[PDB]
Amino acid sequence: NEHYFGLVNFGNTCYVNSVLQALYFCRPFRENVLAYKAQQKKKENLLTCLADLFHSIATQKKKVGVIPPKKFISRLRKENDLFDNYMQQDAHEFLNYLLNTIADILQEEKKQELTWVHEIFQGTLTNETRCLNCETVSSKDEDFLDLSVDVEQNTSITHCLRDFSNTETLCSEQKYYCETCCSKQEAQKRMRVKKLPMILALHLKRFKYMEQLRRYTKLSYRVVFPLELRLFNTSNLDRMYDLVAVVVHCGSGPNRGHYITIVKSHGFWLLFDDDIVEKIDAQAIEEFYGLTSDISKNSESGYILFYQSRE
Amino acid sequence: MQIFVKTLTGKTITLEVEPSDTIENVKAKIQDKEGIPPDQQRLIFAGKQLEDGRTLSDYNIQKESTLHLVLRLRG
Ligand SMILES: [Zn+2]
Repeated sequence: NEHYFGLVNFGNTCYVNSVLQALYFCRPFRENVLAYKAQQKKKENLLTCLADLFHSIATQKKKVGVIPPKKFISRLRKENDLFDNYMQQDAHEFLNYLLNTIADILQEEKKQELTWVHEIFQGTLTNETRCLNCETVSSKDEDFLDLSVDVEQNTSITHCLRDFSNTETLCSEQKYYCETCCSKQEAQKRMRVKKLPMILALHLKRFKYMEQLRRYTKLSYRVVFPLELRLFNTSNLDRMYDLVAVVVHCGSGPNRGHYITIVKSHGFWLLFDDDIVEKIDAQAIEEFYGLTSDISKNSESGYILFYQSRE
Repeated sequence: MQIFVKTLTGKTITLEVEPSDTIENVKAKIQDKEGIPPDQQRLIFAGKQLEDGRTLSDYNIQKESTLHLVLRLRG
């Protein structure tokens, strides 16, 4: 009963398309979106347009084709001055904008607590800062819809995610203002995952700022993404996740490029490049890890990873 | 009050700020430490990208909050 349809590009809109495809293949998200369509009112907003689009995909007569998200793109440009243009944009900025926009619509409707957007994507970190002078530990919980992880050459996302939560020692210019010591002190700072989300969206920080050159470059490093991940909670002790989609940035630099998405569907992989959909072998996904050598060249690099919890 | 920014390499920096600081003001302070122009900076906190024209107290950003600094790959 599945339907594989590309999306028309309406003027540098691949950044939107690629995210829409990833989200379509996040099952709990697609299901909540379709349930929204099933009950929805006549008032148009970004969520009703997204729901109409998902419904259109889900109900095509044929199993393969192309859909124009014309109404969704018009509405996107109307609502968000940031995207009200025909320029190339960042997929992650678009992802977070879209999710929070939907969430705000859902919250407003509850008021005539958590929305289903948060049920799906929200986790919680516990930041602990420990003054090394008095040993006082201060804990602060902070939610997220995705984690932006830093990268390095020839590593795995498992390592990137672990480094995110590793203990950092703060010295010299980064000393911590301790309220017991009433002064800046050396400290240890650690961000642990208190609660893992149903879908874990990981954003790779594939960029580096060169102070002297006054610009930044894209990091086209090899960063391996496994098909499954076991993740742990601080206080279920752990959760297994499976990779369901990768938004991929194609380009040698950060100012221009194109976006495509690879998704898992019924045990095989599909590549969605705007209007084109192709089957790809499990092995060809390795191309999206990034470049081994000649790393300032054109790369097709994984940028946003979507991991779906098994339960 | 002192907040934290998790920078592009994962290194954490401190910023001295007030609740009435705008997001623009915060970006200028990051620029003073990291050299990145404000118009290239995106800051994420509590699952939301912070908007220019708003203040730290609009987002209920208190002491010890960690902002997440990211840039862009345009496509
Ligand atoms: Zn202390």
